[PDB]
Amino acid sequence: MKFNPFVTSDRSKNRKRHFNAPSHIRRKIMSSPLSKELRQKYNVRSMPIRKDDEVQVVRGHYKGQQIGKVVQVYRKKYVIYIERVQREKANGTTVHVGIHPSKVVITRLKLDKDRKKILERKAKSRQVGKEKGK
Amino acid sequence: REIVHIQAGQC
Amino acid sequence: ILQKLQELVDQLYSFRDCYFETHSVEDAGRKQQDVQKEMEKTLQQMEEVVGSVQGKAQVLMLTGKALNAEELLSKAVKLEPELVEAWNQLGEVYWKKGDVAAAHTCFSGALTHCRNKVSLQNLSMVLRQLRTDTEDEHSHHVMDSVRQAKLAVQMDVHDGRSWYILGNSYLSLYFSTGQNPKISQQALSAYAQAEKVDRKASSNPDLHLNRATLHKYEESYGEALEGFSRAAALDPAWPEPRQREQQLLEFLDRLTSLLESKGKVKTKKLQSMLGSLRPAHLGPCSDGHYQSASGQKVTLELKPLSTLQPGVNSGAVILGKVVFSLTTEEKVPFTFGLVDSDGPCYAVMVYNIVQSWGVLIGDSVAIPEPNLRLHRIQHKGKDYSFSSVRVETPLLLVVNGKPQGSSSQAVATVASRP
Repeated sequence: MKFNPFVTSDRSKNRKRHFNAPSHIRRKIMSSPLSKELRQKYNVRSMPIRKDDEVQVVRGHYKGQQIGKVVQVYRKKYVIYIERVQREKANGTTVHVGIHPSKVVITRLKLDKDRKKILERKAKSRQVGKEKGK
Repeated sequence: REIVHIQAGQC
Repeated sequence: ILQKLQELVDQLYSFRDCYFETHSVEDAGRKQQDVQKEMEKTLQQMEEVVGSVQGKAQVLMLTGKALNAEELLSKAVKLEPELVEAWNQLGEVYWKKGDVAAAHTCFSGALTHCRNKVSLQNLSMVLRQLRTDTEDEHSHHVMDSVRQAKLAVQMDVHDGRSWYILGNSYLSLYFSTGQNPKISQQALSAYAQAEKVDRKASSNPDLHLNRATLHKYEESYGEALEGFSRAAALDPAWPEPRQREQQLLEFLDRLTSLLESKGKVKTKKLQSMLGSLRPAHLGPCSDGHYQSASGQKVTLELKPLSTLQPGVNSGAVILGKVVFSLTTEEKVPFTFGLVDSDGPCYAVMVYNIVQSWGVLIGDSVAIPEPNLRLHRIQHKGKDYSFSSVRVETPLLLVVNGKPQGSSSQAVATVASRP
């Protein structure tokens, strides 16, 4: 139960700040879980998704054992485009079917100078909580 | 000493 | 004095060859550091022996061969331009430095002075690592490399190194000239000739790595894994044969798990995809007007996957549903599993693809003229046993009753780099 008097539980307010969020807030909103192989290696449960990440769908029509590179992270409709998830139109032109980042799990991260620092920050703040519990 | 890789084509 | 310089440079080359014997991976993290300390000590006492006999370009090519720097032997071979072995060592110096054009310049100068085995071998190398702007220039450089390696063999039919540059050269012809299997046969024949004639060709980790990469491309996984294991035994500190071995092993583990489990597809969805299979998904293979590779119009029969024979099943066409797809990091073979009934799953290997091409789970895939292969792989206590249908290009695929355009096909390119 939330006890902070400066955080709101209003449904309309939460829906407003979610749907009118700025782009750097939408980056944190559009996060994806890591696979259980990367979870035990990085001690990180979830990461914000990037353009060059290999990722695997777990829900919907396109769920399976197939792994695709993200084509793009189109944060305006809160959705990503992945490499082989696509749909033929009437004329025959293929368009990318959008998948939400919460219904897709990362199998391979794109390691930058900043995303190593993000994993290390998450790992240190998880081990501080483990030490606080223990 | 030289190393050989074989990647897929781009076009 | 000059004989003392000969002894000093062959002792330094013996140190560079014996570093992995005397120090190994416990100290091969400090490989470049200890080697440059040894070359600095050799350079110092080298210089005090040079100081009596500074005038001789043989003395200075020995100094540059010990440094195999650039300015020293450049002044040396400006003093004596005829000096072919100095040109060879200088091209190897810029090859280590990354100056491929200057290496080619020095080896071309060496062959204009005097034809010999070292310059033929090293030019046949460096013409492949030369950066090109056009594909015809690349193919001309590859064919020139084949020519220089052939003349290297014709100077020495006992040189397992020269057969190794032939193996690389016919591998590059195989990956540049339309993929004729005779050329890959000749490449592996050159590797076998090297291993037959030269005992020091057995101790080269690069021959095993290149032969194992060719075997990986032609799906000889057991001999491939033997090749990467032997290369990893020959140079344990250089972790790329280990990396290739572990990625091929994890590919085989994931692939055999997915063929055994049919890609974690629930059986109701599997029966739905099997019941959604229609003869209209054959596309142009259903009207009897299929044109084969020989140009004949052959009526195809729809044959089930379980009754097929190894090799090319002539006149047969197969139709299945994708239950899983998989690709590697190296992403030349696109693999996907097909089922046509409630029997076993069959892997399909698709080569010569564009990076964005693939199939989805649930797509009806029809393959005319299937080319079976039974894979029985044993390596370090790990066993694999499956069947794979190899297709060379995606133009022979009929997916959802529709053939693909030429935009789905791109020939896999070869890369030779320092």
